[PDB]
Amino acid sequence: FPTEYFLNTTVRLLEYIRYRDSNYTREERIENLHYAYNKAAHHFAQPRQQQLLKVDPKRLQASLQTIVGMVVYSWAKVSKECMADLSIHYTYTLVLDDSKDDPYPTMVNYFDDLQAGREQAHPWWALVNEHFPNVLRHFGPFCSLNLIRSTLDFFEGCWIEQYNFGGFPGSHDYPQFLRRMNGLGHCVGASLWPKEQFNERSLFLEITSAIAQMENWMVWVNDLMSFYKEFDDERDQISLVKNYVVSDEISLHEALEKLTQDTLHSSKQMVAVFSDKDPQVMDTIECFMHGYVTWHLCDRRFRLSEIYEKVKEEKTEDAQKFCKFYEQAANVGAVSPSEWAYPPVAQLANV
Amino acid sequence: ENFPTEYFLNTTVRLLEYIRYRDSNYTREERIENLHYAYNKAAHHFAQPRQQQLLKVDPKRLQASLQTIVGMVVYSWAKVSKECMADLSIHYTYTLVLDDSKDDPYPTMVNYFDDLQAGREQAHPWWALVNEHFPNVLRHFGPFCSLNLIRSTLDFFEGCWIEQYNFGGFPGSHDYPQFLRRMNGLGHCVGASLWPKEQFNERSLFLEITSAIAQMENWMVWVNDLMSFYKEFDDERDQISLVKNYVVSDEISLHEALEKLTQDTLHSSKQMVAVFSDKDPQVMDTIECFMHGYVTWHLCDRRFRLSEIYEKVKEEKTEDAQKFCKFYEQAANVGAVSPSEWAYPPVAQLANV
Ligand SMILES: [Mg+2]
Ligand SMILES: [Mg+2]
Ligand SMILES: [Mg+2]
Repeated sequence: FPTEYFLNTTVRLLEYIRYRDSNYTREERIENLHYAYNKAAHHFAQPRQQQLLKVDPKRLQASLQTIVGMVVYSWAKVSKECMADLSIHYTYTLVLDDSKDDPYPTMVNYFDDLQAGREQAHPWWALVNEHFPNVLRHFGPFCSLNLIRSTLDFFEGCWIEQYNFGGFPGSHDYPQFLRRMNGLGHCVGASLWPKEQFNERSLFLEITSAIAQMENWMVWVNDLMSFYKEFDDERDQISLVKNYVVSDEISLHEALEKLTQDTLHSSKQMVAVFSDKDPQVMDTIECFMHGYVTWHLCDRRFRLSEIYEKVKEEKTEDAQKFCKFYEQAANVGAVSPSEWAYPPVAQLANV
Repeated sequence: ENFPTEYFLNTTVRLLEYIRYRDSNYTREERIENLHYAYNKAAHHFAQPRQQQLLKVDPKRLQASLQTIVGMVVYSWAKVSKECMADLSIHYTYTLVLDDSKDDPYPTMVNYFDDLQAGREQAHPWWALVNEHFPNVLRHFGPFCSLNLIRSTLDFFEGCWIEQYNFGGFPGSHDYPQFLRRMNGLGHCVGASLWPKEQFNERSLFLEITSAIAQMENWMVWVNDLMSFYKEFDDERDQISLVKNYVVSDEISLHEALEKLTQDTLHSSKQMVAVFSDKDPQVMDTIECFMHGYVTWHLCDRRFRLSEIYEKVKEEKTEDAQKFCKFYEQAANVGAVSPSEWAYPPVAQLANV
């Protein structure tokens, strides 16, 4: 693991975007986390959900807490109900995100069943499409369409990843093709605009623009931040950075530099474009960018604490800047699970 | 002002050389037979009373649209069956025709998902016709390729929605142009529709197919953009093409925008050849026939007006000009067919009957 370069790149990003999280007071944070967790926990504990969603209890629990954090930390302006419903949707996607399964058999009659209104054969689709209305009720038709497309894309992306194919050497378009596919970019981007707070028709151009630009910023930031948890992980391996290596036949070092440059430029344009636009829009965008980073630095899923410990000592400016940022984020989002994530889904299921 | 004829010619010849544009075993008689078969089934389809009443399109525009699409399909999907060419011609005609609607989708999309999940007919009449006909297209493909057609068509619908706003992007919104082009490009629909299950094993060639979709998406939309650059140059009605959006969103000159497209198009062409040259022969054949047929369609369909360029430089002693004309003659030689030879009777005649 290029620890030395991981610190280099991460520091460049955090410093360039001027990472800082003022999204909530600690009381507000805990309050939202618990609300979202509580509703989702009861949802996933239902027998039907327990029966069709094939996932290890411990894994479901960890996935739910990771997503509640992501939603609460990054969608700081939407209502508690919206955070909760979104948390359920993104927990379904995270579960699929780490899974190993062959969709082929259950996708043979996908369209015909869809058109006829018959329950989907793939259990994931059966649960996701049944729950979807609870998510879409928060948005106008345009944003809703984006959520639907992006989730369908994501499903295809996880399907492709099952083949552990990083692209044919020379297939330069493959890496980003897959990343957009599995990125859930338009879903995340469009889910930032609840109709309760934003009028889809009045802000059509800014929202469309935000979806287009946020898609890349969002995915790339995760490619960089999650570069650590991914790397020695089997389910991953097939990633933008590693596919850049195989497909464009370049060095991991160059791949990371490529990713970092794109990310910095994406950040740059986010500012240029939205700085002088509707204040409410800029506010939501800012809350997302900052909270999104706080989430990557704190959440267990990305285990960046491991890199903190190993680097906490050595003083190389680059290593010190990382720990500073890591500490700053921890001071805001390092909330203990016992303060909000209870009771466990399992306990509610066996009730 | 003034169309960059030189640069255009150079890029075009380069494009055709990179893709190895050359004669094939696909004859004029075969084309005519396929053209008429696809046109005949599609014409009868669109002439049905239900189609006639729900699809709001001027009859002459529909006639012209169907003819251009049938040509595009018959020429580019050279390896698929007559039925497949016919069914894809209907689908791509539905997509082309949606660009004629200026009606805000908002009202008909408010209950999109609930109706979809419940199996109730969609409120937007276009979805009603398209989703009803889709099985005829999908029956030709496996589940993976099918999913791709479904997604791409859904994206296309959103793409048409966004375009009603005549928005080329905010200055500084560098990621907007390609975001929109991919939305309205039908890249994955095209890419995945090149592999009927009757001719290819989706699972066995998953890697080849997935890679083709990824690479063909960009090659196809960019070649359409490049070849359409001439007809769109002074079209004051067409305001939001990829190139014009590059100008607005990236704040660069039309020339630079054109350069960007050229570089992407040429590079894409090279990598297509490089990647698939050594793979399965049938796969490479389908891919090569698409590229050549797609180019032949652009050179032969008058909507692109490329004849005006050929006519303007057919007597120059320049290398590029000469190479262009030879390619053009190659194209016309096998692709220049009179509509009277296959596109009959008109859809309207079949409709009033
Ligand atoms: Mg993933
Ligand atoms: Mg993942
Ligand atoms: Mg990742």
